[PDB]
Amino acid sequence: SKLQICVEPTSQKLMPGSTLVLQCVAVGSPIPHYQWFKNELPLTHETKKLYMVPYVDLEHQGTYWCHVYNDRDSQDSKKVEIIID
Repeated sequence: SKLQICVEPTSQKLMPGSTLVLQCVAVGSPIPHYQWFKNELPLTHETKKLYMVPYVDLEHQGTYWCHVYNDRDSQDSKKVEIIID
Protein backbone atom coordinates (compact mmCIF):
# COMPACT_ATOMS: atom_id res chain seq x y z
CA SER A 1 0.00 0.00 0.00
CA LYS A 2 1.09 3.53 -0.97
CA LEU A 3 3.31 5.22 1.62
CA GLN A 4 1.54 8.40 2.55
CA ILE A 5 2.08 10.98 5.32
CA CYS A 6 -1.28 11.62 7.00
CA VAL A 7 -0.22 13.64 10.10
CA GLU A 8 2.07 16.56 9.28
CA PRO A 9 4.23 18.32 11.94
CA THR A 10 3.23 21.82 13.14
CA SER A 11 5.34 24.97 13.59
CA GLN A 12 5.49 26.25 17.17
CA LYS A 13 6.45 29.41 18.97
CA LEU A 14 7.87 28.36 22.32
CA MET A 15 9.49 29.92 25.35
CA PRO A 16 12.64 28.57 27.01
CA GLY A 17 11.51 25.84 29.42
CA SER A 18 8.48 24.85 27.23
CA THR A 19 8.11 21.47 25.59
CA LEU A 20 8.81 20.79 21.93
CA VAL A 21 6.55 18.14 20.41
CA LEU A 22 6.76 17.30 16.67
CA GLN A 23 4.77 14.50 15.11
CA CYS A 24 4.67 12.86 11.68
CA VAL A 25 2.50 9.80 10.99
CA ALA A 26 2.36 7.84 7.77
CA VAL A 27 0.53 4.79 6.50
CA GLY A 28 1.81 2.27 3.98
CA SER A 29 3.02 -1.24 3.50
CA PRO A 30 5.76 -2.09 4.07
CA ILE A 31 5.41 -0.21 7.31
CA PRO A 32 6.97 3.30 7.10
CA HIS A 33 10.15 4.24 8.88
CA TYR A 34 10.96 7.74 10.10
CA GLN A 35 14.04 9.89 10.56
CA TRP A 36 13.92 13.46 11.88
CA PHE A 37 16.18 16.26 10.70
CA LYS A 38 16.97 19.68 12.03
CA ASN A 39 18.98 22.33 10.11
CA GLU A 40 19.87 19.76 7.42
CA LEU A 41 21.35 17.26 9.86
CA PRO A 42 19.79 14.00 11.12
CA LEU A 43 18.76 14.04 14.75
CA THR A 44 20.48 10.96 16.01
CA HIS A 45 18.15 8.19 17.15
CA GLU A 46 15.09 10.14 16.35
CA THR A 47 13.34 7.52 14.29
CA LYS A 48 9.90 7.70 15.88
CA LYS A 49 6.66 9.37 14.82
CA LEU A 50 7.14 11.74 17.78
CA TYR A 51 10.16 13.96 18.42
CA MET A 52 9.93 15.58 21.88
CA VAL A 53 12.28 17.79 23.88
CA PRO A 54 11.00 18.41 27.39
CA TYR A 55 12.53 21.70 28.33
CA VAL A 56 13.64 23.71 25.31
CA ASP A 57 16.24 26.38 24.97
CA LEU A 58 17.62 28.45 22.12
CA GLU A 59 19.62 25.50 20.82
CA HIS A 60 16.35 23.82 19.80
CA GLN A 61 15.33 26.65 17.45
CA GLY A 62 15.48 25.63 13.81
CA THR A 63 13.83 24.16 10.80
CA TYR A 64 12.69 20.49 11.18
CA TRP A 65 11.26 17.80 8.97
CA CYS A 66 10.87 14.05 8.91
CA HIS A 67 11.90 11.68 6.15
CA VAL A 68 9.38 8.86 5.88
CA TYR A 69 10.29 5.80 3.88
CA ASN A 70 10.09 2.14 3.10
CA ASP A 71 11.79 -0.12 0.54
CA ARG A 72 9.75 1.32 -2.35
CA ASP A 73 8.67 4.86 -1.63
CA SER A 74 9.60 7.89 0.43
CA GLN A 75 8.13 11.23 1.29
CA ASP A 76 9.42 14.21 3.26
CA SER A 77 7.12 15.91 5.71
CA LYS A 78 6.47 19.53 5.49
CA LYS A 79 9.30 21.70 6.88
CA VAL A 80 8.31 23.39 10.11
CA GLU A 81 9.99 26.16 12.11
CA ILE A 82 10.40 26.06 15.86
CA ILE A 83 10.91 29.56 17.20
CA ILE A 84 12.19 30.03 20.71
CA ASP A 85 11.41 33.48 22.07
